[PDB]
Amino acid sequence: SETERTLVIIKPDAVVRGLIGEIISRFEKKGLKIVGMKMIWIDRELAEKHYEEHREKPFFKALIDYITKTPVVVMVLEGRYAVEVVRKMAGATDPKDAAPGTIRGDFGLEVSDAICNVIHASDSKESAEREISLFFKPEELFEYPRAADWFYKK
Amino acid sequence: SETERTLVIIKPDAVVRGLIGEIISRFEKKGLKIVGMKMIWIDRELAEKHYEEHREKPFFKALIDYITKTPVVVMVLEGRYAVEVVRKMAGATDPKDAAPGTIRGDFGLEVSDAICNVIHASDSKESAEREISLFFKPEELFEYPRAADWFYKK
Amino acid sequence: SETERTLVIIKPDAVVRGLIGEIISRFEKKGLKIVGMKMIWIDRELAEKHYEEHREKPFFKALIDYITKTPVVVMVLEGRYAVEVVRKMAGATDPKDAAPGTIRGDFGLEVSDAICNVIHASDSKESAEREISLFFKPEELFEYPRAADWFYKK
Amino acid sequence: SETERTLVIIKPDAVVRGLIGEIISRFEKKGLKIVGMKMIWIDRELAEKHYEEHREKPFFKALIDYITKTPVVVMVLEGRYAVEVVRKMAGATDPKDAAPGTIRGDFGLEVSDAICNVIHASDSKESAEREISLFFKPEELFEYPRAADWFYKK
Amino acid sequence: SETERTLVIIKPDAVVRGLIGEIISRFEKKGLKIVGMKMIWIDRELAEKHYEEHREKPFFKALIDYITKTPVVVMVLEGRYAVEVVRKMAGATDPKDAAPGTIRGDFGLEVSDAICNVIHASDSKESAEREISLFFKPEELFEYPRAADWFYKK
Amino acid sequence: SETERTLVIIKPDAVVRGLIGEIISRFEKKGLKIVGMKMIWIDRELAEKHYEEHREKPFFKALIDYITKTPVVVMVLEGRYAVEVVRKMAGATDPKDAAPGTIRGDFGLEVSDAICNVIHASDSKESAEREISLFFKPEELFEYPRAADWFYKK
Ligand SMILES: Nc1ncnc2c1ncn2[C@@H]1O[C@H](COP(=O)(O)O)[C@@H](O)[C@H]1O
Ligand SMILES: Nc1ncnc2c1ncn2[C@@H]1O[C@H](COP(=O)(O)O)[C@@H](O)[C@H]1O
Ligand SMILES: Nc1ncnc2c1ncn2[C@@H]1O[C@H](COP(=O)(O)O)[C@@H](O)[C@H]1O
Ligand SMILES: Nc1ncnc2c1ncn2[C@@H]1O[C@H](COP(=O)(O)O)[C@@H](O)[C@H]1O
Ligand SMILES: Nc1ncnc2c1ncn2[C@@H]1O[C@H](COP(=O)(O)O)[C@@H](O)[C@H]1O
Ligand SMILES: Nc1ncnc2c1ncn2[C@@H]1O[C@H](COP(=O)(O)O)[C@@H](O)[C@H]1O
Ligand SMILES: [Cl-]
Ligand SMILES: [Cl-]
Ligand SMILES: [Cl-]
Ligand SMILES: [Cl-]
Ligand SMILES: [Cl-]
Ligand SMILES: [Cl-]
Repeated sequence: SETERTLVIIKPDAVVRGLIGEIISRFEKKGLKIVGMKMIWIDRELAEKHYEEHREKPFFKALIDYITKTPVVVMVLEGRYAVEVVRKMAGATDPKDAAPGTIRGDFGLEVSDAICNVIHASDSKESAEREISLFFKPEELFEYPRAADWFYKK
Repeated sequence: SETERTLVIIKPDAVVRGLIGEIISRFEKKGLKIVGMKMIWIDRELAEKHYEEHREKPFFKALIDYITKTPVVVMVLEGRYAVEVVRKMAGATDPKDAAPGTIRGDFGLEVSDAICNVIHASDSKESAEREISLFFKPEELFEYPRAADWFYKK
Repeated sequence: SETERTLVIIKPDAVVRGLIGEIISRFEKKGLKIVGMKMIWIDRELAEKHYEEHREKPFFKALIDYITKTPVVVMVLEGRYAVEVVRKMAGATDPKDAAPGTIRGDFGLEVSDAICNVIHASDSKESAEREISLFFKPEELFEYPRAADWFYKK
Repeated sequence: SETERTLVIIKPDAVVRGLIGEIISRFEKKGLKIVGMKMIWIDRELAEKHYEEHREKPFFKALIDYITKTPVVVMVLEGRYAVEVVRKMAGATDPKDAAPGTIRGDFGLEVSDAICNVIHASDSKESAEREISLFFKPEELFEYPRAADWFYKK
Repeated sequence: SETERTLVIIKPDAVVRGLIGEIISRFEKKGLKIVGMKMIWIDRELAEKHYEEHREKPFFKALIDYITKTPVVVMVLEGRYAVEVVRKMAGATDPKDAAPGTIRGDFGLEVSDAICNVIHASDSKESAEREISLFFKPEELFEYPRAADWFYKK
Repeated sequence: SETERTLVIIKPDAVVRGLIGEIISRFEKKGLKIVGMKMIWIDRELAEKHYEEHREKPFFKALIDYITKTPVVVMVLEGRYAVEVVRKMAGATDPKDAAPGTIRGDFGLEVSDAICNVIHASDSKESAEREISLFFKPEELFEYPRAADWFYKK
């Protein structure tokens, strides 16, 4: 199947700036389905598991400080090629390089000790599966119809 | 303190229509703070507890069918006189009577066996406290700063 | 049935100002269905038939000049109590008196010899039936499903 | 002259999802002029004439089923280099590959047996002339001033 | 003439929250013309002159502290019955009482020692003339055409 | 420091079309800070100083006629790598070539004797310093906190 699930984290900078709704709307308007979502305040150990691949990189600690600064909204988006699509929608890692039209391109720019970039998006299907399991239990993910689902029945 | 918390449920009709983000944005833009939020699928037992006061009213069964139709997003909003303010933003119970500019006035109209009206908003501080405790555990509610909080320091 | 059809004319001032899309979106977002629509350039004869009830009123000539100034978009909206709902969304006849949130309240203000007010909305089911028949042939009106129609199945 | 006319079809997926207004607004905001527009329900024979160049391609029938699934809105846009400009605004054929900011990039993703992609846009001046004639009679196209036309007088 | 000019001050809370553009857009969309505008940082002397009528009221000191907290944007709007129209668009003095759809109703809520309410709007033609002369020199106010001005030629 | 200041001119075509607010909002939403702004009607000599680098180019006079056609809004934006960022946000010089998502890509297209392109953005730090000094005195530029500034403290 082409339908995939990916993890998105609306980071502290977006939450603090009141951009939760605007970000979610971009995904809904694209046709992506929110199958799981919740506001949580990530603890350092959970944050380090999420970013375990960067544990030896210079920006690691600053990244942990940043992602755990305030509560965030973690959500699982489902849809055709969702992983690559959401990555495209997010834009370049550093918002200053992100193209206008992308989430980081339109909303991000300023940085702290960390490169604040509005949201996190799984980089691959493998990472998505791992990340989703880190933040969500199966009972927190749902299968339900969005309004236009019937239109695409093959 | 004038600051209070109220419960909002983004109902199945809003979730199915992809209006989660637009609704959240209206609250964020107003200055209200999201201190708790999660997508859940309410079962009949939980639904009947939430609407226990209407247990004997005619529209009860249809109301339970409606609120449990698909997952919903339950969220807690915090702010100055949040309870009455959110009710004002919501608009008339039946969307056809809701004024343009309100959530129900701009997004609602069509009904099923139930009067589908986009969101639920606690009708009082007493109801808010009861409803918040019904859907959220204390650890799921947070105290953190929104960008402009410092501006209002009294 | 509570479902009805009403006629809306996006007037010359709205067409010239590039507000066709924004007006249509307000109706779509409300849940109303566009069952007919076309851009036409009304001539004096057709205009006088549409406004036949004002044939003797003072503002008649200026009203005809206004509605025939440039092409307009005539459209038929279908929905629960569509006639009164659309009138409510339109706002006060003179835009200066229209409430913020309404179409006239948000988009209208300036006037010519005529009280330019962005759109026309049938004032009753009787007027709607007459107006729809004046601008549309039966084959130009359609019955089809909007995405969320299934949700409201009674 | 650099002024051209191109044909746009707001496809069934966009109509069903209630995106007619949002799409039209993008063209109006760009400065393009709507010189013709109407909601019609395309018949199979007309659809096959429109897509005659793909009659021998594997996806042909699915394309006909898709474009005739529900009514659509056909419109003619006029403006400087309108053909190439509207094509750029539409984005990649498959919405998953379309850049954020484009119509397909922001609104499309899910597919049926056909690659549902929100709108159709003439691919060349030659195709535009042919397509416009297929859906519109000369009496349905208009020459009138948009608000800012005077500003660009050379 | 029904045309008049009124003074609007986009207050510190709106500037700090990044709402300058959204506020200006509401006036532009209504059809009002910006004939003067500038970002300035009001000192106590200028602030007290502007609010001279409240010199003896209880909230005076806090009001001066508020309006001089950060730079503001002062602007002059011109249009049909602009004074009362802008007051209508602004909404109730205390944002919690302001109706959804109005500027204060959609953007304001939280308060400091002062009733932060997003913008200031002249309360009468007499006040407008005084306020405009206080903040602007004649050479900073312009007479020019907005795109659709020609449409309203009487 | 990475923080820079750049000059933006909302050109006559944007002012006439009522796009001042929408343009400003894009900068505010990106996180850029407006440290100076005012509506002025540029005189030919000032315009020629601003565009002194093009004095010998064929389109020079038409450019002067265009930039001095009606009042404009000049503003100084401050932020991380502001010069290159604002240039990216503006898009290609000729709006027809500008990517959807950029200011010129979304709002520009039509041209007069001059290539009307909505806004001007300094092309380099050197040009920015020179251009800012041409339109602003030091007393017209301010240092103040935007809501989220504290979040990025390093
Ligand atoms: N230099 C950096 N500073 C702060 N965070 C970073 C930096 N580089 C990468 N990150 C974080 O790691 C994520 C993935 O980066 P990458 O795997 O290189 O695409 C980025 O989206 C940020 O969340
Ligand atoms: N008359 C009614 N008919 C159907 N549903 C209703 C009615 N009144 C209230 N409800 C439902 O119960 C909710 C709360 O009503 P209330 O107790 O008046 O605040 C409404 O938002 C609807 O979801
Ligand atoms: N007093 C008036 N002055 C000028 N035009 C009017 C007036 N009343 C109504 N109209 C025009 O006639 C339309 C329908 O009016 P009504 O019959 O009151 O629904 C209004 O939307 C205007 O286009
Ligand atoms: N694989 C496909 N499935 C469904 N429709 C397609 C497909 N390929 C092309 N189309 C349709 O044909 C149009 C033109 O495609 P093309 O000429 O290759 O740019 C597309 O915009 C669709 O409307
Ligand atoms: N009761 C009040 N408490 C605090 N501030 C007020 C009050 N009334 C008015 N103000 C401030 O003075 C401004 C003008 O008030 P007004 O004279 O009623 O038009 C209001 O917009 C507030 O900025
Ligand atoms: N052909 C042209 N016609 C009108 N204005 C132009 C033209 N070329 C350049 N300009 C103006 O000069 C600015 C800078 O152009 P450039 O330095 O080539 O990037 C453009 O953004 C316009 O403001
Ligand atoms: Cl990018
Ligand atoms: Cl209401
Ligand atoms: Cl009204
Ligand atoms: Cl693309
Ligand atoms: Cl109000
Ligand atoms: Cl570009």
